[PDB]
Amino acid sequence: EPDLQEDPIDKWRTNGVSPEDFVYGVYDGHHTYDEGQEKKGFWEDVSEWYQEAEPPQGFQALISWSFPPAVILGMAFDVPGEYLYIGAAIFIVVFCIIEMDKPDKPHNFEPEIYMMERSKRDKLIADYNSMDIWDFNEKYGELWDFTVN
Amino acid sequence: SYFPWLTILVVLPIFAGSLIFFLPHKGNKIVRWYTISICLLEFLLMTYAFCYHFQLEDPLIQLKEDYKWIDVFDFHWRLGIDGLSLGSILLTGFITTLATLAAWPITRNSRLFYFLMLAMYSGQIGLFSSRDLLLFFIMWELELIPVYLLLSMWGGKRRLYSATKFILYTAGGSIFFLIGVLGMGLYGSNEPGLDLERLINQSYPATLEILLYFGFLIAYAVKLPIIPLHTWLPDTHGEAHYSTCMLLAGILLKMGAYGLIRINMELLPHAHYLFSPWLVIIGAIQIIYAASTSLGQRNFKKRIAYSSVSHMGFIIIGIGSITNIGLNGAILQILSHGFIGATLFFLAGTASDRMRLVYLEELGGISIPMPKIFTMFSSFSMASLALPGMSGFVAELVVFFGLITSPKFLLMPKALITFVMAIGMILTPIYLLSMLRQMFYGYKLFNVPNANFVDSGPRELFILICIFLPVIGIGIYPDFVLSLSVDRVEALLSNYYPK
Amino acid sequence: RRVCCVVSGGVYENVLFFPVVQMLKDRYPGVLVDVVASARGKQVYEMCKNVRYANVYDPDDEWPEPAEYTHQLGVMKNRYYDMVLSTKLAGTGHALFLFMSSAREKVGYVYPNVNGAGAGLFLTEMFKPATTNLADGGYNMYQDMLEWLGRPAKGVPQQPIPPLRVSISKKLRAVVEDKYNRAGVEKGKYVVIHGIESDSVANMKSRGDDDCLLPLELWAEIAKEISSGGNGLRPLFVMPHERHREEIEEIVGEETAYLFITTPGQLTCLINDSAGVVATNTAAVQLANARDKPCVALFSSKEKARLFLPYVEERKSCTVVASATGKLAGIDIEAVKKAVKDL
Amino acid sequence: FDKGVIDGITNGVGLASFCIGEEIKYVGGGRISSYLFFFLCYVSVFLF
Amino acid sequence: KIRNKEINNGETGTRSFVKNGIYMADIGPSFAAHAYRVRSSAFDLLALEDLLGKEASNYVNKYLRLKATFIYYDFDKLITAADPDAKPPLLDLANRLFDSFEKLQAAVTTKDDTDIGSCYADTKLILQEVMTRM
Amino acid sequence: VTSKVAASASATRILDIPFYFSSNEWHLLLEILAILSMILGNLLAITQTSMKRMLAYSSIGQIGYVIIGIIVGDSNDGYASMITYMLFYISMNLGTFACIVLFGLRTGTDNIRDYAGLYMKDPFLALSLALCLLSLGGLPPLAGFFGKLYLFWCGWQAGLYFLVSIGLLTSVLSIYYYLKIIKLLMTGRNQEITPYVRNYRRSNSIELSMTVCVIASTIPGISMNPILAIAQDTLF
Repeated sequence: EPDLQEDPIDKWRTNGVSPEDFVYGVYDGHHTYDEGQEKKGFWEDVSEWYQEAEPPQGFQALISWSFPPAVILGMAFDVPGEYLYIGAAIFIVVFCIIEMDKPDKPHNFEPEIYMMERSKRDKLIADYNSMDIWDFNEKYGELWDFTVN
Repeated sequence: SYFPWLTILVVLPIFAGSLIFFLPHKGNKIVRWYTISICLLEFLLMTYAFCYHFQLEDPLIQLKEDYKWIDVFDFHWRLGIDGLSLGSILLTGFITTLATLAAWPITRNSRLFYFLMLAMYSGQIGLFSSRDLLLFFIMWELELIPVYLLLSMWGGKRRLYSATKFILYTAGGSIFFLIGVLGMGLYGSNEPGLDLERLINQSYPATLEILLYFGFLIAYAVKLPIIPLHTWLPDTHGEAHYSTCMLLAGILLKMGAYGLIRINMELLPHAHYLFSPWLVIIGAIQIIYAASTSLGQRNFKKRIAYSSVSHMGFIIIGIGSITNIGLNGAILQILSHGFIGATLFFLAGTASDRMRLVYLEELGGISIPMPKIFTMFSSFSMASLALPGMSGFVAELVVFFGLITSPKFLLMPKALITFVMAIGMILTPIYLLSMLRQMFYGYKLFNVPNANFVDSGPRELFILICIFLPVIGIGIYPDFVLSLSVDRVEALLSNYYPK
Repeated sequence: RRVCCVVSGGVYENVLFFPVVQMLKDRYPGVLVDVVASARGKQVYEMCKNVRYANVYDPDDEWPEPAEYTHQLGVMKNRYYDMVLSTKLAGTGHALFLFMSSAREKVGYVYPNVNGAGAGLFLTEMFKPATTNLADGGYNMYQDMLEWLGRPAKGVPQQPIPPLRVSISKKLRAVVEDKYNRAGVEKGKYVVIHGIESDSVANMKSRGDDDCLLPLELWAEIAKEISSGGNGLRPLFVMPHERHREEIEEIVGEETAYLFITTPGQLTCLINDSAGVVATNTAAVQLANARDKPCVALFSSKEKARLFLPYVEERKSCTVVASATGKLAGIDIEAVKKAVKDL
Repeated sequence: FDKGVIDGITNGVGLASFCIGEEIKYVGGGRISSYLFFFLCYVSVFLF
Repeated sequence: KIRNKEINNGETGTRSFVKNGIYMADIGPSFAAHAYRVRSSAFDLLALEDLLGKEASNYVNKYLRLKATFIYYDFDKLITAADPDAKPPLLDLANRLFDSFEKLQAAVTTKDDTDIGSCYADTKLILQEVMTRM
Repeated sequence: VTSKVAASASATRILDIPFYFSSNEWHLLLEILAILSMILGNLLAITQTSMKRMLAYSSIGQIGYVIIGIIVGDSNDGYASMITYMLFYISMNLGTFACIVLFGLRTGTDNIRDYAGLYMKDPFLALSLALCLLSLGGLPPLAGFFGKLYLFWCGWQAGLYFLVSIGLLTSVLSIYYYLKIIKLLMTGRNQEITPYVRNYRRSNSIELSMTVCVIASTIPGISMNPILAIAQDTLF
């Protein structure tokens, strides 16, 4: 909230928001004359980068990986279009009902409810994910009722 | 065939979104998937209707049907797809699905929001598929409230002033449209009158053609920004959430051109043929005026808004200069701009919300922390530069060819207007690269802390790539969007009478 | 009931607006009172206990483009104020800006004769001349129109609410004050010096000629006997509220150990952590006199009755030295140091 | 000549209403005698 | 919005496949700037049935019309600018060509496979002769 | 509601039966009223801050315009449109009055600045008030739109032009305060809402009236076919 003030107004077209190329505190030391050689290969680098999403986990992967090699082959040994557009149709439904039936995480909900006193855990995890329609904890009326232990 | 497609294609989104209401399930999670599944289903049904239930070889209407609705002023459920409509319908489905996807991490309301998105979806398709003039007007004004709510609930600092100016301005602009409706509805209402197909043979008297033409042209110039009627755009674009603004500056603008093509050039020829040259002049001066005022702005969102304004001069000049390709190059232009402007606003709204600085002077070197945004931003800037290869080139090229080979001109303005139009190519990079250089190049402070600075994840990157690939695919071989044989009958009426 | 104040100017002519705000929150209890001011002035409202939230529209330019105009009206109107009391001496054009804000009671100041005397019909309680010279008299009309004008409310409700009583939030009181203090010498036993040079220090909007600065030679002569003696033995705080990175390299108050800080109008805490202060007629005077904070004010002459009404602040603690020549940059600096050496 | 002219016009068309409303709203304003006076003026002039 | 100055190509019910609204730049009246564009246009309708001879001939009736309107107009502009003697046989040539074009368009409008090629054989035989009588 | 209904029922009969001849001298006269009624009843409506007074301005000071907007232009082909618009107006006005009575009783205030945040505390009432307000605005899918429409389409079909244009323009103008209060409904800035909606124990008669009067402000605008077929048999 202090938010200190401002100063002798700068060029409207200041060439590049940067330090003026006098004190550019290294030429060739910021972009080029820099590299060495360390490690880490190729394949154990690729199959250690497709897994920083856990993108699918189980069956939800099989129906997502074996689909493209079934809708690129489809444009060969040709099959009528109706078959091809119910194939993609039943996919978009099966993949959806598995996504929306996955657990919930704190970042999903409202901002005013994201910031609890770290009682959010037993308010959301194993509390929300263990019922269907109970609304005993219906605290979406925000005035800070918080209605929990 | 008689199994109605367009009726389903119009009543599916709003209906299947009305179930979001009366569904107590969660805060944000399930609604995102329940909306994206409906959007994908709708898009798949659209492409199924287009592929095996369309001909590309006959200039009549396809998949039409009608009913009886109010019956006092003859106004039916008349509905039908045609050549001109098809491209915009497909583009609307595509870009609105991708916008709904880009709206993924919204948890403020997340229940009214997706429902309003689906409502705007259904309204856009309803307009683009209309076949009854009054129903066209209904679909036109149906979307006016959802967009106001999306503006006033999410987006920008001064959301309120922008939203109220936009809604008042558009509602006022539609008044002249309703005037034209009342004008040509009562003109022999025993002859169908309100059936946009059976109006091709209307022979109105003089001094009435002009009034209806102007009553529609004013509303269109309101919707599609024309120079003296453009003041509303920078406010309602620089303040809208990027999810909204994608579909807003990629579809809602192009309605002002689709309507002008469908109800002016097809219905009122001798009211449009005696008014084409001034349209051409206005578009020619707009192409340079929009850029010359874009270069002056200082917050890049308004700069992108003005760049979107500028390209709307090619559409104008293609509507005038009455040829097959000049009208036809306009459609390719509205497609290749619904892509580029939408993607550019998405990139602007995604770079921002990460830096929280709107004025283009303090933007340091953002290339160091996030490379992929820089790459996908420079690529689409090149696209907007009318650079060859990408689809931002062939549209303008065909527009030039349409103006040059026009029959309603004899070499005096056919060259000076081409000159003033080509000045746009000298002018546009001066203001695009001036942003690319201030906001991305240069070495700012040692922005090493990987906090509030993360390159685009999988969702945003896939959105960027999936919108980018069509640009290349069209710009390399632009006969994917020249599947238009209505112009061979659309420009058939005009082509011999006087003058 | 909601209230909006439209006070104009920078800092020194805005810090004196706290009595009016307190009188508002005292007469009508439980009133949300917002304020719109200039960018340099809004900085002052970060230390108060009445206003809801400030804003910034009017340095009161001539042109300002007619979209930032409407939107400003478009945010005053769409919260339904009741009495939009104003300053800036509305004539006949600025009166419309108050009038379109559809409140109930529009009270403000007006020009006597100049600039289109006017004052309009669509106003209420227009009053005294313009240039707003005196301090702690200030809005003197306001502390009378809001006093018992109406009803069985008691006789004039505590005529001119206690003088400036600015508060300091303990967060800002601790963290930033400590960080800037200990950057260099710091014991909470030093002395603040304010008037140095002229960029935007406070400028007081009314002093005109003097109090803008001293030639920094008198400051050196004063400072060389400030820490001389175990009284403070800390204080070399030339406290330059400038671009002083353009000035610190010329502190002829020898740069050996003369410390320096950059500050917004937040320096109230830094005053509250000092062991006194010695400055010319500036915001530091009123800020130090608000708290106990024994101050030493050095302005031109006889302007006390305009800029310093509470001659005896607590114990005649805050003392004032004039200049017989009238120009600030001539004073019995010897007697000045004599007076200062006691604290 | 864009913000200062056409933005000025598109606001003054929406700003002049904000002034005219409150301007014509502050005539009369109670005082039933004034109500009846302004009610008689129109009756009298309408007789032409 | 364009007229003809030698009315002998218009058969009964004077009209043809022609698609008006095509811009043909000014080349000047001469029996050298028309017998050249007629050639370099009649060269294309040879290359027509190379790829788009089969395989969904729905664009053939969108390009034959185009590159035959050029012939239809330039051939008139030519047959005007010629001596009296060479005009009867050139006109006879004109008659057989601009009838085979109508025949070909009417046959291809039916979306056939072998009828298209059998008819195109004749317009090729005649149209390979047009590139020599010039 | 009933004063306007009775007055407009008496006016048409007292002016059409004994005043055959004076048409060209009162057709003009009423027009002079209408052109003013739909203007002075809207401008002031913008500057209002009280709900009842703003409703007086908008829903009466103006809306008593387009009803008259056919009494002048009537060859017995229009009276049906007056009947239909009255049937729409009764419902689209009683809905918002029921909502206002309910909220005022539940809280104890009338001024506009207290309706903030009402969407979060009780969303049903906010929705059923926004619906009626938008209908009063005259937006396509609602009923007021079709009301104003069939009022103009028969009234432009009768020659007079400098009354339909003013009607549409003042309707566009009237959109303003409707959208203003609507904007004040949808909000979540907790530190802005006054301590009036903050203490609102949300929750028979008034609920029933409000809910059966608000859907008649959305359905008939789309189901006006039998209403129209019924309203055409009026000869008086």
